[PDB]
Amino acid sequence: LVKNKCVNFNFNGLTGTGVLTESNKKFLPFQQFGRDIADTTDAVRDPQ
Amino acid sequence: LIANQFNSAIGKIQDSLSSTPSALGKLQDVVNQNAQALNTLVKQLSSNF
Repeated sequence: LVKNKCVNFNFNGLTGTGVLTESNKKFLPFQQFGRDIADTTDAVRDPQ
Repeated sequence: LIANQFNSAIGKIQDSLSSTPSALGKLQDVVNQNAQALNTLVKQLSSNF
């Protein structure tokens, strides 16, 4: 896993490009990833 | 008297602007229209078409 660097990420098939930064937002155990207004993924929980 | 009326008028403008949320109605409507257009444009990315 790579953080703070522009990388090509494939987190369980999202297949997106962006820079990954650690986030203080808290995800409940059942729910995996977040979304924004555009319904494009704004935060992902690591699978590993 | 005219100076006092002008000063009190400016003060009443200040108070009315502070008290009334819709005092800047035209500007807020412009900003809201632009924001609604941008939000709709963004949301269309979520539509399947």
